[PDB]
Amino acid sequence: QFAKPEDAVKYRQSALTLMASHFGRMTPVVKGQAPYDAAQIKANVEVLKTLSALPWAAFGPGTEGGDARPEIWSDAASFKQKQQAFQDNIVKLSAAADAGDLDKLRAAFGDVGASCKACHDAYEKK
Amino acid sequence: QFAKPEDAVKYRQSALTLMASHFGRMTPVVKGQAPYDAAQIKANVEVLKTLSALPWAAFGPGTEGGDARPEIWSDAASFKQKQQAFQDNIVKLSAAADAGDLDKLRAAFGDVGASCKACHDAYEKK
Ligand code: HEC
Ligand code: HEC
Repeated sequence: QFAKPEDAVKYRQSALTLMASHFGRMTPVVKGQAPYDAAQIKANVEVLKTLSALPWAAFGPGTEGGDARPEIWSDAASFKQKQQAFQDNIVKLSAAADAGDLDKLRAAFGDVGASCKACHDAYEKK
Repeated sequence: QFAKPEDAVKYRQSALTLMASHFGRMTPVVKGQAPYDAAQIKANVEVLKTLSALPWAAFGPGTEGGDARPEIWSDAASFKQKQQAFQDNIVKLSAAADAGDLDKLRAAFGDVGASCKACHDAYEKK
């Protein structure tokens, strides 16, 4: 869906920005600094689930650029392992949200955050 | 969810960028230049539906900036009419996609596009 590589870059950056806001806005809730409304969090995690699937297809062949380390295309299977582990971690977060359990949410949120950081450390340029 | 107004601006711009890619990538299909796969379009419209709901809450009080004309906050009810007409037009697009009908999709796509342009002309800075 991208006319030029720059268009894929701008898409993925926007998806990651949004996806990120939907993750990070839950931090006060997971810390107990804001109240826990199970329905509010369930709805937000549903948005995060949809967003979380979007970036990867905008790292297609020929889409090099932004802060994407070149190692993303040359090691495709591995990049794919990091992405699929992250979304599996998002499935767990959904399960915790859908069940309405703050303890399970906290644990699942932590796991997701670790997956974000793992991909960051390997595949995002300094 | 925004620490500073600039954070709301960056969110809404990213949401509009994404939302826009998901709309515009269907243009070749609606024109017949690309093939029509009903399931592909149904799935894409579902993503568009989710995205289409996201920008508006990032035009909250105190979030002035970007290319948002000042007229967005001083005329709140009206801004709201433009937003709600656009999402009603997105409901119709979903119905056309979910039914699997290229003629209804084309008409509904046109209606959505007109709603984008209407808000643009009134509320987006040159
Ligand atoms: C690899 C499988 C990733 C996972 C999982 C997550 N992110 Fe990431 N992110 C990744 C790359 C390769 C990049 C660079 C993209 C580019 O082309 O520039 C990024 C970037 C971000 C950004 C910055 C986006 C921008 O506006 O330029 C943010 C805010 C970000 N990533 C956040 C983030 C979060 C919160 C994640 C888990 C919820 C996460 N990312 C996962 C690669 C990967
Ligand atoms: C008002 C109810 C709007 C509707 C409906 C749509 N858009 Fe719009 N858009 C609107 C504003 C006020 C702005 C400016 C936001 C800012 O603070 O800068 C925009 C901006 C865009 C952009 C640019 C985003 C960027 O990266 O800076 C795009 C690509 C865009 N809008 C596209 C678009 C499409 C395709 C729409 C219908 C599917 C649509 N917008 C509707 C206001 C409104």
